[PDB]
Amino acid sequence: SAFITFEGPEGSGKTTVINEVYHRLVKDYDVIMTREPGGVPTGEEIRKIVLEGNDMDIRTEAMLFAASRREHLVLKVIPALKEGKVVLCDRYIDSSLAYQGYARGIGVEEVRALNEFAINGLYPDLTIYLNVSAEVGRERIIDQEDLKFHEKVIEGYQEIIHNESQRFKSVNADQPLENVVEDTYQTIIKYLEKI
Amino acid sequence: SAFITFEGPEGSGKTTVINEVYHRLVKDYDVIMTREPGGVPTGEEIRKIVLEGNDMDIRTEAMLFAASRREHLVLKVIPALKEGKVVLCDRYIDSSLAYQGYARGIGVEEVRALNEFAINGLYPDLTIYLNVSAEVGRERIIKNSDQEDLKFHEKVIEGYQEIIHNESQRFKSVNADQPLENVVEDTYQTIIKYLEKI
Ligand SMILES: Cc1cn([C@H]2CCCN([C@H](CC(C)C)c3ccc(C(=O)O)c(Oc4cccc(Cl)c4)c3)C2)c(=O)[nH]c1=O
Ligand SMILES: Cc1cn([C@H]2CCCN([C@H](CC(C)C)c3ccc(C(=O)O)c(Oc4cccc(Cl)c4)c3)C2)c(=O)[nH]c1=O
Repeated sequence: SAFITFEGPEGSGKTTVINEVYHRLVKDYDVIMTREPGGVPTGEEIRKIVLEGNDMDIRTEAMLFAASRREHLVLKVIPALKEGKVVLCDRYIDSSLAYQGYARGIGVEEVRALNEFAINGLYPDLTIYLNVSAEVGRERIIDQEDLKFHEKVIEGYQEIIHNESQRFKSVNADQPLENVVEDTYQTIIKYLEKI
Repeated sequence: SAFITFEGPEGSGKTTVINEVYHRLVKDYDVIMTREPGGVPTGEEIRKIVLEGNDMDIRTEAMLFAASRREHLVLKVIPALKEGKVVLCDRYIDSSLAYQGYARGIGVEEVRALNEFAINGLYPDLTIYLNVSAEVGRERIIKNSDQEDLKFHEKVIEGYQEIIHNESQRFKSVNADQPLENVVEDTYQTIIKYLEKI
Protein backbone atom coordinates (compact mmCIF):
# COMPACT_ATOMS: atom_id res chain seq x y z
CA SER A 1 0.00 0.00 0.00
CA ALA A 2 0.95 3.72 -0.32
CA PHE A 3 -0.28 7.15 0.79
CA ILE A 4 0.55 9.69 -1.93
CA THR A 5 -0.50 13.31 -1.56
CA PHE A 6 -0.60 16.01 -4.24
CA GLU A 7 0.23 19.60 -3.44
CA GLY A 8 0.44 22.84 -5.35
CA PRO A 9 -1.27 26.19 -5.88
CA GLU A 10 -4.21 26.76 -8.26
CA GLY A 11 -3.05 26.69 -11.93
CA SER A 12 -0.44 23.95 -11.18
CA GLY A 13 -2.57 21.44 -13.18
CA LYS A 14 -2.96 19.30 -9.97
CA THR A 15 -6.48 18.01 -10.68
CA THR A 16 -5.60 17.04 -14.29
CA VAL A 17 -2.33 15.38 -13.10
CA ILE A 18 -4.12 13.19 -10.40
CA ASN A 19 -6.79 12.04 -12.92
CA GLU A 20 -4.34 10.98 -15.67
CA VAL A 21 -1.94 9.42 -13.15
CA TYR A 22 -4.86 7.46 -11.59
CA HIS A 23 -5.77 6.18 -15.09
CA ARG A 24 -2.31 4.75 -15.62
CA LEU A 25 -1.73 3.38 -12.07
CA VAL A 26 -5.05 1.44 -12.05
CA LYS A 27 -3.61 -1.09 -14.60
CA ASP A 28 -1.01 -2.25 -12.11
CA TYR A 29 -2.32 -1.08 -8.70
CA ASP A 30 -5.54 -1.02 -6.67
CA VAL A 31 -5.67 2.77 -6.51
CA ILE A 32 -8.24 5.33 -5.38
CA MET A 33 -8.42 9.10 -5.89
CA THR A 34 -9.49 11.19 -2.88
CA ARG A 35 -9.72 14.66 -1.35
CA GLU A 36 -10.93 16.00 1.99
CA PRO A 37 -13.69 15.72 3.24
CA GLY A 38 -14.29 13.07 0.52
CA GLY A 39 -17.85 12.09 1.48
CA VAL A 40 -17.13 11.42 5.17
CA PRO A 41 -20.34 12.65 7.00
CA THR A 42 -18.67 14.67 9.81
CA GLY A 43 -16.08 16.07 7.36
CA GLU A 44 -18.93 17.12 4.96
CA GLU A 45 -20.64 19.00 7.86
CA ILE A 46 -17.37 20.80 8.66
CA ARG A 47 -16.92 21.76 4.95
CA LYS A 48 -20.39 23.42 5.00
CA ILE A 49 -19.35 25.57 8.03
CA VAL A 50 -16.10 26.59 6.21
CA LEU A 51 -18.04 27.50 3.00
CA GLU A 52 -20.98 29.20 4.88
CA GLY A 53 -18.58 31.08 7.25
CA ASN A 54 -18.56 34.88 6.73
CA ASP A 55 -15.23 36.49 7.85
CA MET A 56 -14.46 33.38 10.06
CA ASP A 57 -11.37 33.75 12.32
CA ILE A 58 -8.30 32.26 10.52
CA ARG A 59 -7.37 29.92 13.45
CA THR A 60 -10.96 28.51 13.59
CA GLU A 61 -10.83 27.85 9.81
CA ALA A 62 -7.41 26.15 10.27
CA MET A 63 -8.90 23.91 13.02
CA LEU A 64 -11.84 23.04 10.78
CA PHE A 65 -9.54 22.03 7.90
CA ALA A 66 -7.62 19.87 10.41
CA ALA A 67 -10.85 18.30 11.84
CA SER A 68 -12.07 17.46 8.28
CA ARG A 69 -8.51 16.02 7.61
CA ARG A 70 -8.73 13.74 10.71
CA GLU A 71 -12.18 12.40 9.70
CA HIS A 72 -11.14 11.76 6.10
CA LEU A 73 -7.89 10.12 7.28
CA VAL A 74 -9.54 7.86 9.86
CA LEU A 75 -12.66 6.89 7.83
CA LYS A 76 -11.32 6.89 4.25
CA VAL A 77 -7.49 6.90 4.02
CA ILE A 78 -6.50 4.38 6.79
CA PRO A 79 -9.10 1.68 5.74
CA ALA A 80 -8.01 1.95 2.02
CA LEU A 81 -4.35 1.54 3.11
CA LYS A 82 -5.42 -1.59 5.16
CA GLU A 83 -7.07 -3.01 1.98
CA GLY A 84 -3.59 -2.58 0.31
CA LYS A 85 -4.63 0.37 -1.89
CA VAL A 86 -2.52 3.17 -3.33
CA VAL A 87 -4.21 6.34 -2.03
CA LEU A 88 -3.89 9.45 -4.25
CA CYS A 89 -4.96 12.34 -2.01
CA ASP A 90 -5.57 15.78 -3.54
CA ARG A 91 -4.25 18.15 -0.78
CA TYR A 92 -3.26 17.19 2.78
CA ILE A 93 -1.06 18.73 5.63
CA ASP A 94 1.17 20.95 3.38
CA SER A 95 -2.00 22.66 2.01
CA SER A 96 -2.87 23.86 5.51
CA LEU A 97 0.79 24.89 6.03
CA ALA A 98 1.01 26.96 2.79
CA TYR A 99 -2.51 28.40 2.99
CA GLN A 100 -3.35 28.75 6.71
CA GLY A 101 0.23 28.89 7.97
CA TYR A 102 2.04 30.98 5.38
CA ALA A 103 -0.40 32.85 3.10
CA ARG A 104 -2.88 33.61 5.94
CA GLY A 105 -0.08 34.61 8.34
CA ILE A 106 -0.83 32.24 11.30
CA GLY A 107 2.71 30.82 10.97
CA VAL A 108 3.79 27.49 9.39
CA GLU A 109 5.10 25.92 12.67
CA GLU A 110 1.84 26.71 14.54
CA VAL A 111 -0.31 25.24 11.73
CA ARG A 112 2.17 22.29 11.67
CA ALA A 113 1.69 21.56 15.44
CA LEU A 114 -2.13 21.75 14.87
CA ASN A 115 -1.87 19.35 11.91
CA GLU A 116 0.48 16.90 13.69
CA PHE A 117 -2.31 16.61 16.34
CA ALA A 118 -4.74 15.84 13.50
CA ILE A 119 -2.54 13.39 11.51
CA ASN A 120 -0.92 11.79 14.59
CA GLY A 121 2.25 10.62 12.76
CA LEU A 122 0.42 9.74 9.52
CA TYR A 123 2.56 11.73 7.10
CA PRO A 124 2.34 10.83 3.35
CA ASP A 125 4.72 8.10 2.13
CA LEU A 126 5.27 10.42 -0.88
CA THR A 127 4.22 14.01 -1.68
CA ILE A 128 4.07 15.21 -5.27
CA TYR A 129 4.65 18.98 -5.36
CA LEU A 130 3.48 20.48 -8.64
CA ASN A 131 6.12 23.21 -8.96
CA VAL A 132 4.46 25.89 -11.07
CA SER A 133 5.88 29.43 -11.30
CA ALA A 134 3.52 32.24 -10.16
CA GLU A 135 3.55 33.59 -13.77
CA VAL A 136 2.58 30.26 -15.41
CA GLY A 137 0.08 29.54 -12.58
CA ARG A 138 -1.62 32.98 -13.01
CA GLU A 139 -1.99 32.40 -16.79
CA ARG A 140 -3.21 28.79 -16.21
CA ILE A 141 -6.00 30.20 -13.96
CA ILE A 142 -8.64 29.15 -14.97
CA ASP A 143 -7.52 40.68 -9.56
CA GLN A 144 -4.73 41.95 -7.25
CA GLU A 145 -4.82 40.57 -3.62
CA ASP A 146 -5.77 37.23 -5.37
CA LEU A 147 -2.50 37.61 -7.42
CA LYS A 148 -0.70 38.44 -4.11
CA PHE A 149 -2.35 35.50 -2.21
CA HIS A 150 -1.41 33.08 -5.10
CA GLU A 151 2.26 34.30 -4.88
CA LYS A 152 2.23 33.95 -1.06
CA VAL A 153 0.83 30.35 -1.38
CA ILE A 154 3.79 29.56 -3.73
CA GLU A 155 6.32 31.25 -1.29
CA GLY A 156 4.83 29.13 1.51
CA TYR A 157 5.22 25.92 -0.53
CA GLN A 158 8.91 26.93 -1.24
CA GLU A 159 9.43 27.35 2.50
CA ILE A 160 7.82 23.89 3.30
CA ILE A 161 10.05 22.03 0.75
CA HIS A 162 13.26 23.94 1.73
CA ASN A 163 12.82 22.85 5.40
CA GLU A 164 11.68 19.23 4.68
CA SER A 165 13.15 17.33 1.68
CA GLN A 166 12.45 13.55 2.11
CA ARG A 167 8.85 12.55 1.13
CA PHE A 168 8.60 15.58 -1.21
CA LYS A 169 9.23 15.15 -4.92
CA SER A 170 9.07 18.44 -6.82
CA VAL A 171 7.79 18.00 -10.41
CA ASN A 172 8.26 20.90 -12.87
CA ALA A 173 4.67 22.07 -13.54
CA ASP A 174 5.72 24.85 -15.94
CA GLN A 175 6.00 22.13 -18.73
CA PRO A 176 2.96 21.17 -20.91
CA LEU A 177 0.59 18.93 -18.88
CA GLU A 178 1.54 15.74 -20.83
CA ASN A 179 5.13 16.10 -19.48
CA VAL A 180 3.86 17.00 -15.96
CA VAL A 181 1.70 13.78 -16.10
CA GLU A 182 4.70 11.66 -17.31
CA ASP A 183 7.18 13.10 -14.74
CA THR A 184 4.60 12.55 -11.90
CA TYR A 185 3.76 8.97 -13.12
CA GLN A 186 7.48 8.10 -13.39
CA THR A 187 8.17 9.56 -9.91
CA ILE A 188 5.29 7.49 -8.38
CA ILE A 189 6.23 4.18 -10.18
CA LYS A 190 9.90 4.57 -9.10
CA TYR A 191 8.75 4.99 -5.45
CA LEU A 192 6.15 2.13 -5.66
CA GLU A 193 8.68 -0.27 -7.32
CA LYS A 194 11.17 0.28 -4.42
CA ILE A 195 8.28 -0.79 -2.06
CA SER B 1 -10.67 43.36 33.62
CA ALA B 2 -10.43 39.62 34.50
CA PHE B 3 -10.86 36.26 32.81
CA ILE B 4 -12.07 33.69 35.37
CA THR B 5 -12.80 30.11 34.35
CA PHE B 6 -14.65 27.44 36.31
CA GLU B 7 -13.60 23.81 36.15
CA GLY B 8 -14.67 20.53 37.70
CA PRO B 9 -16.33 17.18 36.97
CA GLU B 10 -20.11 16.62 36.91
CA GLY B 11 -21.56 16.62 40.45
CA SER B 12 -19.07 19.32 41.61
CA GLY B 13 -21.98 21.82 41.79
CA LYS B 14 -20.20 24.00 39.15
CA THR B 15 -23.33 25.33 37.44
CA THR B 16 -24.97 26.28 40.76
CA VAL B 17 -21.68 27.87 41.99
CA ILE B 18 -21.10 29.95 38.84
CA ASN B 19 -24.79 31.08 38.75
CA GLU B 20 -24.86 32.10 42.44
CA VAL B 21 -21.35 33.63 42.32
CA TYR B 22 -22.21 35.72 39.18
CA HIS B 23 -25.44 36.90 40.91
CA ARG B 24 -23.35 38.25 43.93
CA LEU B 25 -20.48 39.77 41.84
CA VAL B 26 -22.93 41.59 39.50
CA LYS B 27 -23.66 43.90 42.50
CA ASP B 28 -19.98 45.20 42.62
CA TYR B 29 -18.42 44.55 39.18
CA ASP B 30 -19.16 44.86 35.44
CA VAL B 31 -19.39 41.09 34.97
CA ILE B 32 -20.73 38.66 32.36
CA MET B 33 -21.22 34.91 32.57
CA THR B 34 -20.66 32.67 29.58
CA ARG B 35 -19.89 29.12 28.39
CA GLU B 36 -18.88 27.68 25.01
CA PRO B 37 -20.27 27.95 22.33
CA GLY B 38 -22.42 30.64 24.08
CA GLY B 39 -24.64 31.51 21.09
CA VAL B 40 -21.77 32.21 18.65
CA PRO B 41 -23.16 30.95 15.24
CA THR B 42 -20.10 28.95 14.07
CA GLY B 43 -19.59 27.57 17.61
CA GLU B 44 -23.29 26.47 17.74
CA GLU B 45 -22.87 24.62 14.39
CA ILE B 46 -19.74 22.86 15.75
CA ARG B 47 -21.66 21.84 18.94
CA LYS B 48 -24.32 20.14 16.72
CA ILE B 49 -21.59 18.07 14.96
CA VAL B 50 -20.13 17.04 18.38
CA LEU B 51 -23.59 16.02 19.71
CA GLU B 52 -24.69 14.32 16.40
CA GLY B 53 -21.36 12.40 16.34
CA ASN B 54 -21.66 8.62 16.67
CA ASP B 55 -18.48 7.07 18.26
CA MET B 56 -16.57 10.15 16.85
CA ASP B 57 -12.72 10.06 16.71
CA ILE B 58 -11.36 11.57 19.89
CA ARG B 59 -8.86 13.84 18.15
CA THR B 60 -11.64 15.21 15.81
CA GLU B 61 -13.88 15.85 18.87
CA ALA B 62 -10.91 17.57 20.62
CA MET B 63 -10.40 19.81 17.53
CA LEU B 64 -14.10 20.66 17.48
CA PHE B 65 -14.08 21.68 21.16
CA ALA B 66 -11.04 23.85 20.38
CA ALA B 67 -12.70 25.43 17.27
CA SER B 68 -15.86 26.26 19.34
CA ARG B 69 -13.48 27.68 22.07
CA ARG B 70 -11.74 29.98 19.51
CA GLU B 71 -15.07 31.36 18.19
CA HIS B 72 -16.45 31.99 21.68
CA LEU B 73 -13.13 33.54 22.80
CA VAL B 74 -12.81 35.85 19.78
CA LEU B 75 -16.51 36.92 19.54
CA LYS B 76 -17.55 36.94 23.22
CA VAL B 77 -14.62 36.79 25.67
CA ILE B 78 -11.98 39.13 24.12
CA PRO B 79 -14.46 42.04 23.40
CA ALA B 80 -15.83 41.87 27.01
CA LEU B 81 -12.26 41.95 28.40
CA LYS B 82 -11.54 45.01 26.13
CA GLU B 83 -14.64 46.74 27.64
CA GLY B 84 -13.00 46.15 31.10
CA LYS B 85 -15.46 43.40 32.19
CA VAL B 86 -14.95 40.47 34.58
CA VAL B 87 -15.59 37.34 32.44
CA LEU B 88 -16.91 34.22 34.26
CA CYS B 89 -16.49 31.28 31.87
CA ASP B 90 -18.07 27.88 32.69
CA ARG B 91 -15.42 25.39 31.31
CA TYR B 92 -12.40 26.36 29.16
CA ILE B 93 -9.00 24.82 28.23
CA ASP B 94 -8.69 22.58 31.40
CA SER B 95 -11.98 20.88 30.45
CA SER B 96 -10.41 19.75 27.16
CA LEU B 97 -7.23 18.78 29.07
CA ALA B 98 -9.06 16.62 31.70
CA TYR B 99 -11.66 15.17 29.35
CA GLN B 100 -9.98 14.86 25.91
CA GLY B 101 -6.45 14.68 27.16
CA TYR B 102 -6.60 12.67 30.33
CA ALA B 103 -9.89 10.73 30.56
CA ARG B 104 -10.03 9.99 26.80
CA GLY B 105 -6.32 9.08 26.67
CA ILE B 106 -5.08 11.51 23.94
CA GLY B 107 -2.58 12.95 26.46
CA VAL B 108 -2.75 16.27 28.36
CA GLU B 109 0.31 17.85 26.61
CA GLU B 110 -1.05 17.05 23.12
CA VAL B 111 -4.50 18.48 23.91
CA ARG B 112 -2.63 21.46 25.50
CA ALA B 113 -0.65 22.14 22.23
CA LEU B 114 -3.96 21.95 20.28
CA ASN B 115 -5.61 24.37 22.75
CA GLU B 116 -2.65 26.81 22.79
CA PHE B 117 -3.23 27.13 18.99
CA ALA B 118 -6.89 27.91 19.77
CA ILE B 119 -6.38 30.31 22.72
CA ASN B 120 -3.20 31.94 21.35
CA GLY B 121 -1.80 32.92 24.79
CA LEU B 122 -5.21 33.75 26.30
CA TYR B 123 -5.03 31.65 29.45
CA PRO B 124 -7.44 32.45 32.36
CA ASP B 125 -6.20 35.01 34.94
CA LEU B 126 -7.79 32.72 37.56
CA THR B 127 -9.23 29.19 37.42
CA ILE B 128 -11.69 28.07 40.10
CA TYR B 129 -11.40 24.29 40.48
CA LEU B 130 -14.42 22.78 42.23
CA ASN B 131 -12.64 20.01 44.14
CA VAL B 132 -15.28 17.32 44.68
CA SER B 133 -14.41 13.76 45.74
CA ALA B 134 -15.49 11.01 43.29
CA GLU B 135 -17.84 9.64 46.05
CA VAL B 136 -19.59 12.98 46.72
CA GLY B 137 -19.64 13.74 42.94
CA ARG B 138 -21.27 10.34 42.14
CA GLU B 139 -24.02 11.03 44.81
CA ARG B 140 -24.70 14.61 43.53
CA ILE B 141 -25.04 13.22 39.94
CA ILE B 142 -27.96 10.93 41.09
CA LYS B 143 -29.90 13.85 42.75
CA ASN B 144 -29.37 16.38 39.89
CA SER B 145 -30.61 13.80 37.27
CA ASP B 146 -23.04 2.36 35.46
CA GLN B 147 -19.40 1.21 36.10
CA GLU B 148 -18.23 2.76 32.75
CA ASP B 149 -19.54 6.24 33.74
CA LEU B 150 -18.18 5.71 37.29
CA LYS B 151 -14.69 4.94 35.89
CA PHE B 152 -14.75 7.92 33.39
CA HIS B 153 -15.91 10.29 36.24
CA GLU B 154 -12.95 9.08 38.41
CA LYS B 155 -10.52 9.50 35.45
CA VAL B 156 -11.82 13.09 34.84
CA ILE B 157 -11.09 13.84 38.57
CA GLU B 158 -7.67 12.15 38.40
CA GLY B 159 -6.94 14.22 35.26
CA TYR B 160 -7.94 17.48 36.95
CA GLN B 161 -5.57 16.50 39.89
CA GLU B 162 -2.67 16.02 37.38
CA ILE B 163 -3.37 19.39 35.70
CA ILE B 164 -3.66 21.29 39.05
CA HIS B 165 -0.41 19.63 40.34
CA ASN B 166 1.53 20.90 37.28
CA GLU B 167 -0.09 24.42 37.24
CA SER B 168 -0.95 25.34 40.89
CA GLN B 169 -0.21 29.09 40.38
CA ARG B 170 -3.22 29.56 37.97
CA PHE B 171 -5.76 27.53 39.99
CA LYS B 172 -7.57 28.01 43.20
CA SER B 173 -8.96 24.73 44.48
CA VAL B 174 -12.26 25.19 46.40
CA ASN B 175 -13.51 22.27 48.55
CA ALA B 176 -16.69 21.13 46.72
CA ASP B 177 -17.45 18.32 49.22
CA GLN B 178 -19.02 21.04 51.54
CA PRO B 179 -22.75 22.02 51.26
CA LEU B 180 -23.24 24.28 48.18
CA GLU B 181 -23.76 27.44 50.31
CA ASN B 182 -20.16 27.07 51.59
CA VAL B 183 -18.85 26.19 48.08
CA VAL B 184 -20.57 29.44 46.82
CA GLU B 185 -19.05 31.50 49.71
CA ASP B 186 -15.51 30.05 49.35
CA THR B 187 -15.62 30.65 45.52
CA TYR B 188 -17.03 34.22 45.95
CA GLN B 189 -14.36 35.02 48.60
CA THR B 190 -11.59 33.56 46.39
CA ILE B 191 -12.72 35.71 43.39
CA ILE B 192 -13.15 38.98 45.44
CA LYS B 193 -9.68 38.51 47.00
CA TYR B 194 -8.14 38.09 43.48
CA LEU B 195 -10.16 41.04 42.00
CA GLU B 196 -9.25 43.37 44.94
CA LYS B 197 -5.53 42.72 44.35
CA ILE B 198 -5.91 44.20 40.76
C1 LIG C 1 -6.99 21.00 2.20
C2 LIG C 1 -6.87 22.49 2.30
C3 LIG C 1 -7.19 23.33 1.29
N1 LIG C 1 -7.07 24.71 1.39
C4 LIG C 1 -7.51 25.55 0.26
C5 LIG C 1 -7.09 25.05 -1.14
C6 LIG C 1 -7.58 26.03 -2.22
C7 LIG C 1 -9.09 26.16 -2.10
N2 LIG C 1 -9.48 26.68 -0.75
C8 LIG C 1 -10.90 27.07 -0.67
C9 LIG C 1 -11.13 28.04 0.51
C10 LIG C 1 -12.57 28.57 0.65
C11 LIG C 1 -12.73 29.16 2.07
C12 LIG C 1 -12.88 29.62 -0.43
C13 LIG C 1 -11.91 25.94 -0.90
C14 LIG C 1 -12.34 25.68 -2.20
C15 LIG C 1 -13.28 24.69 -2.46
C16 LIG C 1 -13.78 23.92 -1.40
C17 LIG C 1 -14.74 22.84 -1.68
O1 LIG C 1 -14.46 21.63 -1.23
O2 LIG C 1 -15.76 23.06 -2.34
C18 LIG C 1 -13.35 24.19 -0.07
O3 LIG C 1 -13.90 23.55 0.99
C19 LIG C 1 -13.20 22.64 1.77
C20 LIG C 1 -12.18 21.83 1.25
C21 LIG C 1 -11.49 20.92 2.05
C22 LIG C 1 -11.85 20.78 3.38
C23 LIG C 1 -12.85 21.59 3.90
CL1 LIG C 1 -13.22 21.51 5.57
C24 LIG C 1 -13.53 22.53 3.13
C25 LIG C 1 -12.43 25.20 0.16
C26 LIG C 1 -9.04 25.71 0.29
C27 LIG C 1 -6.60 25.30 2.53
O4 LIG C 1 -6.49 26.51 2.67
N3 LIG C 1 -6.26 24.45 3.52
C28 LIG C 1 -6.36 23.07 3.52
O5 LIG C 1 -5.98 22.42 4.52
C1 LIG D 1 -15.77 22.60 27.22
C2 LIG D 1 -15.60 21.09 27.20
C3 LIG D 1 -16.50 20.24 27.77
N1 LIG D 1 -16.33 18.86 27.76
C4 LIG D 1 -17.36 18.01 28.39
C5 LIG D 1 -17.88 18.51 29.75
C6 LIG D 1 -18.88 17.48 30.32
C7 LIG D 1 -20.04 17.36 29.32
N2 LIG D 1 -19.55 16.86 28.00
C8 LIG D 1 -20.63 16.51 27.06
C9 LIG D 1 -20.06 15.65 25.90
C10 LIG D 1 -21.12 15.03 24.96
C11 LIG D 1 -20.53 14.90 23.56
C12 LIG D 1 -21.54 13.63 25.44
C13 LIG D 1 -21.51 17.68 26.63
C14 LIG D 1 -22.66 17.99 27.37
C15 LIG D 1 -23.50 19.02 26.96
C16 LIG D 1 -23.21 19.73 25.78
C17 LIG D 1 -24.06 20.84 25.36
O1 LIG D 1 -23.53 22.01 25.15
O2 LIG D 1 -25.26 20.67 25.24
C18 LIG D 1 -22.07 19.41 25.03
O3 LIG D 1 -21.80 20.06 23.86
C19 LIG D 1 -20.79 21.02 23.76
C20 LIG D 1 -20.30 21.76 24.86
C21 LIG D 1 -19.27 22.68 24.69
C22 LIG D 1 -18.71 22.86 23.44
C23 LIG D 1 -19.18 22.11 22.35
CL1 LIG D 1 -18.45 22.25 20.79
C24 LIG D 1 -20.19 21.18 22.52
C25 LIG D 1 -21.24 18.39 25.46
C26 LIG D 1 -18.55 17.82 27.45
C27 LIG D 1 -15.27 18.29 27.12
O4 LIG D 1 -15.11 17.08 27.05
N3 LIG D 1 -14.37 19.15 26.58
C28 LIG D 1 -14.43 20.52 26.58
O5 LIG D 1 -13.52 21.17 26.07
